[PDB]
Amino acid sequence: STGSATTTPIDSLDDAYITPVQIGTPAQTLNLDFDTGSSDLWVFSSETTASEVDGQTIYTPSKSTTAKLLSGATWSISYGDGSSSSGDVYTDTVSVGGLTVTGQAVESAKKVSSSFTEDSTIDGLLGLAFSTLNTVSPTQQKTFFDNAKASLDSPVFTADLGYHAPGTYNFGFIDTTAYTGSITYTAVSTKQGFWEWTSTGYAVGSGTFKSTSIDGIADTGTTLLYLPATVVSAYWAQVSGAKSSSSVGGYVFPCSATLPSFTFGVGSARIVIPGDYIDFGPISTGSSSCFGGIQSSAGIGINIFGDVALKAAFVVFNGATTPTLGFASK
Repeated sequence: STGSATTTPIDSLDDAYITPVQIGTPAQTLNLDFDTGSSDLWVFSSETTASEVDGQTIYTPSKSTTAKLLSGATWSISYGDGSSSSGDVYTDTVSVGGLTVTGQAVESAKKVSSSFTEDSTIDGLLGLAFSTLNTVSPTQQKTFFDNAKASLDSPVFTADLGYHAPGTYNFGFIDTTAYTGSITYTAVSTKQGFWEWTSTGYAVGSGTFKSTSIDGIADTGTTLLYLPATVVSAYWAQVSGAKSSSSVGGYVFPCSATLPSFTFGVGSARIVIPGDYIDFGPISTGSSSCFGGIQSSAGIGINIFGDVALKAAFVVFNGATTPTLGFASK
């Protein structure tokens, strides 16, 4: 089998991407944030504290003839941005772009933190990291991809995120029309539960390529590109007036600037992020200070190839017995 679904930016900045997902019988369609940096499929629901729902579409298990309470199971997750959610668990039928999994753990939120409430466009998350990170207790549950894998034509999914435009998540096949050149594959460590790999270096604008190993994660659920402070300083030093602002929380730059590109290495191959992809707009409405799309990972503990980087590439998440990642230009 295969599946194919369009993923759409939630706003004019590509702050995140939502993909429609069918849950239950009859189908309830919710718009979920596909997150290769986590491993829980959780949704706003009829059980979510009413004051914490503000415009999201909710899953109502009582209206699904295929929903079953997973007795005794609870979940609770905290994300790198400080947000969190928790609740109980049902199993139900879940379909993405025509690909159906029966018995998928659907984690129903009883509580969500303020940032989820305040974002009316995201109805939940669909985790696509390794199932070892799933938070369901006392019986850990498998991701949608893990449950579907055996049925897929090939044990892969691909992320093709757009810049200020829709893109595509495919399951089970690699669309050879969706990229240019060849796909370069690179090793993955699953030891932290992530799609963790090692970039071979970087360049800023038309500058020379610096060969240096940068370990990080391919994370569709993180907006920006988070890299070591040395790399980030080298980038922003090429933008007149750019500076790191502790009050704003990262590098800002004059909105009048033209940003240089940023290249990252995948083995001997190179992915070029155009400068425009690094512009996240005014820090506050009407400001002439703009927020940068490349930020330091120094306070995180891991480098993160978020949407800023991934949207410049066609990315293969290869879930073969030994997982690997593939990147192609497009």
